[PDB]
Amino acid sequence: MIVLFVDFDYFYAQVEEVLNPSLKGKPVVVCVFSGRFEDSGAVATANYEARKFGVKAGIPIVEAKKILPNAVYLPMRKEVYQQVSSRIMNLLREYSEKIEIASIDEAYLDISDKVRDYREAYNLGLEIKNKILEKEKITVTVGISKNKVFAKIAADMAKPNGIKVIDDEEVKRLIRELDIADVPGIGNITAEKLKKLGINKLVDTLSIEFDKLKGMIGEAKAKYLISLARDEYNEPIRTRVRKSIGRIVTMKRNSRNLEEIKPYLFRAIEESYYKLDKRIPKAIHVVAVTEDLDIVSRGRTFPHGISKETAYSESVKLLQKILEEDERKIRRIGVRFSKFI
DNA sequence: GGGGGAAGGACTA
DNA sequence: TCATTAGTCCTTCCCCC
Ligand SMILES: Nc1ncnc2c1ncn2[C@H]1CC[C@@H](COP(=O)(O)OP(=O)(O)O)O1
Ligand SMILES: [Ca+2]
Ligand SMILES: [Mg+2]
Repeated sequence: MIVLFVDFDYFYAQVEEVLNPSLKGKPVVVCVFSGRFEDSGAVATANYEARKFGVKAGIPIVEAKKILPNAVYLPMRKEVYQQVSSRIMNLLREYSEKIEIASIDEAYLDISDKVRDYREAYNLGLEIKNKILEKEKITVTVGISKNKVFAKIAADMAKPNGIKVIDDEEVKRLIRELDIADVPGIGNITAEKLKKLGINKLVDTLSIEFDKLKGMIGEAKAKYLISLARDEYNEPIRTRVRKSIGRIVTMKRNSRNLEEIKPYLFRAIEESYYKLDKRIPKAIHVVAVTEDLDIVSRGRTFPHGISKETAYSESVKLLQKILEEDERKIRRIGVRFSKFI
């Protein structure tokens, strides 16, 4: 198999630069303003001029401003980025029928039936990068390899505005030399448990007793890492179908007062229903982020679709369960709908 | 023993 | 007054066959 992965560069910030070219070359920070206080919220993404200085996805907006007080700070306009993304995803459909849209700015294309080798794969990558630049003036990074994982790693290595092929020989080299924390699916918690076992490279999972690996990181992650290390990882590119749709908002102030929480919960339901657009969910979950930042949730599955009115009444009973079973104050509240008919 | 659900846990972008 | 938003797959605990 030959997989070609496309990863749009610093996407939300790049879209803002396309819509306002005077922003080019300047640090641009796209933020999720929570409304609690002046600049409360976090950075969704920043362009590379901003990242060079440490301003990146995830940090508090107030911290970003301490580092780059004069950067351009813009509020996230998700619908705009989603419309631009949808147009780019339609351009990709022309290069393969087998495409897995992984997120708003990533797609995997199985081009095995389209090219004969990596030289042709690389040329198709350039064609794709050019097509997207021509139509939308958006740069992207292409990663190419024998499976999804390494195609993604190739993109991580080459972004931004790059293209890279990780051939069979390099895959073998990476299995020996790539820091295992850089393998997709291995976050800080798993990376720490692996460091602690002396596992710093994929190759190392082949010499540890399987049960010892599994006991520390779980059966699925152990089998995953071992299959990559044996160069036997096989996961097909498959059309993705959304399995859940939801909305979670931040409250002005923390609370565990039902009447004070309701308006936020109801606004989350209204927005979620708008997003469902014709999809009819059989399940609803109320999700709360507590003051200390833990996530708590309660849900219910019905034998039939949930009308908006049933969503309103059931969300209140589920929120009560959360309040009745957890004594902490709530910071963010929302709903998630799933099990579509 | 293990299918299936609810809720938490990690991780991703 | 640091700490968003959204979605996916896995683990754990429990009921149940
Ligand atoms: N921490 C985050 N919170 C919210 N959105 C995020 C976060 N991290 C990434 N994203 C979203 C926003 C832009 C979209 C793609 O990200 P971007 O292209 O900037 O990532 P990268 O440069 O790593 O490719 O993913
Ligand atoms: Ca990207
Ligand atoms: Mg990592």
